[PDB]
Amino acid sequence: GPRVVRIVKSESGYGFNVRGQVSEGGQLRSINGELYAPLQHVSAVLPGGAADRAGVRKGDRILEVNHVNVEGATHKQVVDLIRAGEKELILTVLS
Amino acid sequence: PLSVAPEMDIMDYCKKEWRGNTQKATCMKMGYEEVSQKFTSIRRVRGDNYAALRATLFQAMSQAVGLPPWLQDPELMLLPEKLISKYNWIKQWKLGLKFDGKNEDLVDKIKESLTLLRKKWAGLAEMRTAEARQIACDELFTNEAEEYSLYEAVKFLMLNRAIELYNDKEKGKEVPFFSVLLFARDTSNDPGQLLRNHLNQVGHTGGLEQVEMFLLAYAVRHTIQVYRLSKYNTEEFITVYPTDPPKDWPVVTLIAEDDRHYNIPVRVCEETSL
Repeated sequence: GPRVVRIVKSESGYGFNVRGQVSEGGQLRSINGELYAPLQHVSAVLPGGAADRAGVRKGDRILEVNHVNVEGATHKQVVDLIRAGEKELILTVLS
Repeated sequence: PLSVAPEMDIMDYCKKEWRGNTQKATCMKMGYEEVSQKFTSIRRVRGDNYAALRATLFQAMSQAVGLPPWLQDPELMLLPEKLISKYNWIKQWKLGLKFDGKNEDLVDKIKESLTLLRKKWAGLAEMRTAEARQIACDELFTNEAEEYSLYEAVKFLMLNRAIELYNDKEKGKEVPFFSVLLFARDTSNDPGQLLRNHLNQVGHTGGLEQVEMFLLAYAVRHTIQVYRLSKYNTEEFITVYPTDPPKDWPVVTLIAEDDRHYNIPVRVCEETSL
């Protein structure tokens, strides 16, 4: 279900990986019995990093970043949004 | 009844279709972890005798941003009459289970199938977005007479190419290696034997053989790149038809879990660390 996890920039970075569609796309898929446009997902986590300690799990699909709905967003949209934050990162993810 | 099921994330497909840690499921999932480096999702292809043809055509047509020159070529629809007239044995053509006709009508049924292929491809190539094309293909691949008419067209194009390759071989021209293998089979020594004992049987007693994948690729001038999950950790894990693909041919990627179960990867991905 939806989970709002918070992670803080180490000077190393947030410490996972994000992977998802490059192009704009809205085709709906069934996830957990509900329909969603394509979602970016966590492709890797850094053991002993901010993401691992904070609670982000590999495979978690991202629904929001800093309260902004990224459902159906492009990879650059979410990445750029990730990098908009000064300090902190707030993610709403589905596990 | 979509013959190509709707999109599903690879993460969800494996969670559902390849549960457990048996060596088989583990192998499939490590294979899908490779597919997952380039795509996020897959669509399951109907596992009938046309599976390889359906996966290839769905991918090629849903990626169509233009009408390929060999399909746009207006001389293409003269090919059925010119070939059947030159080679009357082609009238041993066996129709798919969804059609029937008397051999007099063979020429115009093939021309009808070729016209359908061209029209659908042109229609898809005119649409502005890839998502719009996939929806249009979804309406096309409903397992009805139109979808299966396309296979009659492609199969006829495969026969024509095989005829051209055989003729080149006998005249002494250079031919691609796969053609030697194709006609080296005791059941397919010549194009007629290829028609009666293999092409005619796709849709009735089996699907395309491995080396007929080359013929299909040459027939629609598409490079067919197949993730063969059963051959993970080997050179054949990713097999390509043709083995040396021309740089101008468009590429379609398939996933063959086994030789009868095909998925198509969709939604190209890219990864960023953070």
